[PDB]
Amino acid sequence: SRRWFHPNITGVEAENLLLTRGVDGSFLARPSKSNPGDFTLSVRRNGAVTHIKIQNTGDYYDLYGGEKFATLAELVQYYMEHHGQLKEKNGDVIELKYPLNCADPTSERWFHGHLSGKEAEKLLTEKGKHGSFLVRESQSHPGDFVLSVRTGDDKGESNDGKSKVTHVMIRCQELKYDVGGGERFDSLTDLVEHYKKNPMVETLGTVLQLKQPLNTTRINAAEIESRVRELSKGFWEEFETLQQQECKLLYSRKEGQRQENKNKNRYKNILPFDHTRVVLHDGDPNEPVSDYINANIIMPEKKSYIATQGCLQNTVNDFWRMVFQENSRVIVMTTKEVERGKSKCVKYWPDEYALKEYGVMRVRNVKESAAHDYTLRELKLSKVGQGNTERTVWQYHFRTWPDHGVPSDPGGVLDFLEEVHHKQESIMDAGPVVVHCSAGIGRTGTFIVIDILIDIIREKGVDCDIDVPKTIQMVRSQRSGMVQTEAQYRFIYMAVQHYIETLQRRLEHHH
Ligand SMILES: Clc1ccc(-c2cc[nH]n2)cc1
Repeated sequence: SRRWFHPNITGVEAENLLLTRGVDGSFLARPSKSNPGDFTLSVRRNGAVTHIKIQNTGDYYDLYGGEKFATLAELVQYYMEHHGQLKEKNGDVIELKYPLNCADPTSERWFHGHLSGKEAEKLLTEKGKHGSFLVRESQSHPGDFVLSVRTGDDKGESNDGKSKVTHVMIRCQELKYDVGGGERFDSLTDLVEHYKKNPMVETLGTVLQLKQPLNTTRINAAEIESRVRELSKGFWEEFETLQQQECKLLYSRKEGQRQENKNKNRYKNILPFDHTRVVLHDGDPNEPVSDYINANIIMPEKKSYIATQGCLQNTVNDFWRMVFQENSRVIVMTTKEVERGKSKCVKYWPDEYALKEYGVMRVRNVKESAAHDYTLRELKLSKVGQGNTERTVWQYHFRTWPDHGVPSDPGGVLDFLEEVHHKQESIMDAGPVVVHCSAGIGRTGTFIVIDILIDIIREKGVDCDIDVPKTIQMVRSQRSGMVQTEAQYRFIYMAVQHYIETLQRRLEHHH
């Protein structure tokens, strides 16, 4: 689980907790109160506490005096299975041995805090199904909580009486929680987990199975403006609830962790999941391992994507092997080659009108066209020795994304993605759209999620269901950490709103 993240704790509270309820090797992580994208790892050692800063401006989590990570949970797993790996400024070793668990329930999907019983019934009546549940505050008994559960036959329709809502009072007595007998638990989370595993039964047989929380994030796309107004007064709480679910996604990354593959990775701990990695065939027999690239297939769940990193000097040939094998006809690039004086994506294309060989692959730059926010390069890709393999690959290079943060208006991103979409759709049997640069998780995830959400509205028009955090979770299950920050999360909502709003202007302008 992810109980070592404390969403609402001050530095002084962090110290107190470690000193009175922890030991040497106890740790926790907390967000900074004022400056978002800043986090702190607090750790006890030698009877004192040290605080280690973690920064995220949109590309990765950067731990001072340590490494860069795709998620906070991947960071914690790495140092809990690797001792003496984290070092102080002095040079000494910092051990993360014992998570210090949080009781606060405000980031759990099942917690509704403020709710009443009839409101909860109508919610579960309308949006909920067999085994749907929530926890809420009591109105008769101050300090207590209530667990509310729908059960019965989902097959049924109409108001037949084949389903019901059951309410179970939860008492809180000196910092512990219980359902009126048996075991006393240290947090609501512990209590919910236990009765999720060991469901309560009623005197007459009904089993109160806790199968899934109630969904409160799905909206009709035409109501986007109302949700955004409401989240603006919010976006942080919804984001951090989504982040709590990242512990479910620690899938294996063994092929990336192999010796033979180590210097094919921009950052050594940001790696592709095994189950979705792009596998390269037809390699050099002599090369020991010719089948690896730091890239994943992203399938929405008819257009698919490949999310990948900026090339290294020694992976440019592999990048073109991938584009050729997968039959990709469109590449999206989300960084300048250089930002803040550091290399972000190596130049892997020829100058305009020039021609270059990259291993067995040949590329001609036919023509570049400059737009306000991007440059388009018309490339032709073929295998050396075989003329009939030539196909056009169109490269869309987004150039105006800010060095830190996100753009303050989404129009340029949306016009860009609309043009990428029409090109892709013009080409019979095109393979997946390649999206990259930097570590290939932050901007890359943001552009893919926006594209997925807009495509639904392109198909089904302005009245249809969208669910931003649920989409991000499904994409995060196919590459680590897709969408990095609160500001990117907000930006996604704003882009959908802008899209909906222009689409309604067609109808206004018509009448
Ligand atoms: Cl799959 C999923 C993950 C997270 C949420 C959520 C609900 C409130 N915030 N985030 C909803 C669905």
